Amino acid sequence: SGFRKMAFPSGKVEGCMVQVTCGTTTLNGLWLDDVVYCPRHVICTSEDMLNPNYEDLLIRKSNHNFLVQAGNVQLRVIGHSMQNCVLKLKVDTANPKTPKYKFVRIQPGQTFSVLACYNGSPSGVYQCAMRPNFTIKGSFLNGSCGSVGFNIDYDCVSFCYMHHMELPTGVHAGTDLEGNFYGPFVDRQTAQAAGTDTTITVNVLAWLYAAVINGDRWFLNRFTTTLNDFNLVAMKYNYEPLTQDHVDILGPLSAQTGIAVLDMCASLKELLQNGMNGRTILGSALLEDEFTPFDVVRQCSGVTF
Amino acid sequence: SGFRKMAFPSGKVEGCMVQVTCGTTTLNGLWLDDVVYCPRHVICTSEDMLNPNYEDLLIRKSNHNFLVQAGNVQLRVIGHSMQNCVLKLKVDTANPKTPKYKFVRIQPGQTFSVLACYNGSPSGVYQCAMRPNFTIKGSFLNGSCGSVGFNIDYDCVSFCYMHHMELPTGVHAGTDLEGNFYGPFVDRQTAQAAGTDTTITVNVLAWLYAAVINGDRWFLNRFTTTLNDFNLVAMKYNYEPLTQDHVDILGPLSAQTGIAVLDMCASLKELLQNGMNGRTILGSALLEDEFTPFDVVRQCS
Ligand SMILES: C[C@@H](C(=O)O)N(C)C(=O)OCc1ccccc1
Ligand SMILES: [Cl-]
Repeated sequence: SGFRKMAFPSGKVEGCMVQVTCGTTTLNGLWLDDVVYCPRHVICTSEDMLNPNYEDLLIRKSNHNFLVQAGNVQLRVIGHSMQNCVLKLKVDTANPKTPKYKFVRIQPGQTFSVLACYNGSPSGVYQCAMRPNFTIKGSFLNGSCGSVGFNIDYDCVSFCYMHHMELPTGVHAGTDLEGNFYGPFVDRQTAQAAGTDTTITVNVLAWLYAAVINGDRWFLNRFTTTLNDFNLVAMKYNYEPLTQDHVDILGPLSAQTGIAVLDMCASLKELLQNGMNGRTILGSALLEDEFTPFDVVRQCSGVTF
Repeated sequence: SGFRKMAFPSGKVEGCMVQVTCGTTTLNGLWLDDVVYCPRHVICTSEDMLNPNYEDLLIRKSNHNFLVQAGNVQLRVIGHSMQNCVLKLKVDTANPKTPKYKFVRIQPGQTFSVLACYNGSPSGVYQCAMRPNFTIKGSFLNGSCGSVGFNIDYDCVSFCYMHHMELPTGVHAGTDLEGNFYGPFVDRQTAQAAGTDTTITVNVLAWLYAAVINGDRWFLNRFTTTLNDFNLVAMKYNYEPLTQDHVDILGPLSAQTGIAVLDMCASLKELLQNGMNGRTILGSALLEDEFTPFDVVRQCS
């Protein structure tokens, strides 16, 4: 037993991380097959970032304007192109450590592991959720740009996130690996703020299932409810609406604990309207919403990669 | 900016994890150079759980009673010895993925990453502290024995923990990589319980310093305290005593924020008296005690 915020093992991604330098900007690249992926803003100066013309800035650049370093080894860039807000640098060598991977775009509410890197050196790994407002509550310092987020499904790495910027609230914004931003953000130095955030309902329920599986049971009760009834309380408390898709996804945890989702919803309705009355769940005084149902099944059944 | 429970990148440890089978028992081992380290309880049977005689069970094994698998490959055991509660199997192949490593025994309050493994394959990585009562609050299922805890400071992996068992309260006990248990525990299924657990006071102060560096000031107050009056209050909340060593260690966070260690102690006394009043600090509605002064400086600008 026990229940922790748990990241995927990061080894398959550590072997893909490189340093990319253009002018005075150094940040991180993802080296897969014979291509290095990084944020297009690497090619920008300070003056550029205010109103950047990336098309124009990039055609001006040549292959030797990009220094790609994998440890103490220089990669030769033999091509450079842009896809949305990601730069692709073709190199003369395929990464012999390239894992089985694909590029995936995640939905708000889904979780992933971030490998925080500096100058192409992996530094730390943590579990994040894509917030309903398309920010992540990350931990990033200067030089963390191009750090990536991923899941693992068997032996396949699904890359879902690349770090581009910090917002003035301390939350973080970035793209999928095809360069499409998550959320209404742009890669220019301008005034941007996250739409007010909301709580990921189906994840709070998954965490209450993890608590019950670990013998934290005090919050259970004789009551049940309906989606409509619950979603009226949910709307009121800035919780996401709970769909029938969400109730199906919790099916496993519902059956494996003999608590039906709407029975557990009855427990959540009461926690929002009353509080925890001085108590904790799994050593939190908050309702935790960064564990998906899959996360809870994986951690409590001992799934391996 | 941002503040997160952050583990070390697990790749250097992943390439060292193998599966060790003895009899019908399978758990994880750690393959470094030409040695595989694992909990010695792998050599117990169902009647040996309470009072195993390890020296007696071990002398009855040959090298070929040990099945060691590194992915698809079977390794060949050419030797076996016991050091305290750790079994060491000499194998004919050095691990080509062996990183720079050392073994270090940590003190209560220290943090490390755990690579939770099953059948020699990694499931996940998370951050832990050694509790003042020499347990860890891990996430471990049956088959996770031999999973290790580690720090990575500058390309070198310091192994500090190997998982041996779960106590009845659901907390975890294990050894250093020399096989010496943390705390008053033995590798026997005789009834054992941890001492009452306390909060790691120095770690709470480090985390309050991190909150200030990230632009939180709502919990600060105009008061200071003596070290003695602080300990008299804190202990009434099951807080660890704060020592002058603990004060010294917070020096750099004190310097970087311009808040004195004993001013921050006054803040903590007040937070204990009032709670958070529905507010949060760095995302938590509890006071977090699993970040060290060293972790806070490494993660903070
Ligand atoms: C560290 C450990 C030890 O004696 O090796 N220790 C101090 C300890 O009290 O472990 C519990 C125990 C020891 C002997 C008999 C029953 C239970
Ligand atoms: Cl230590």
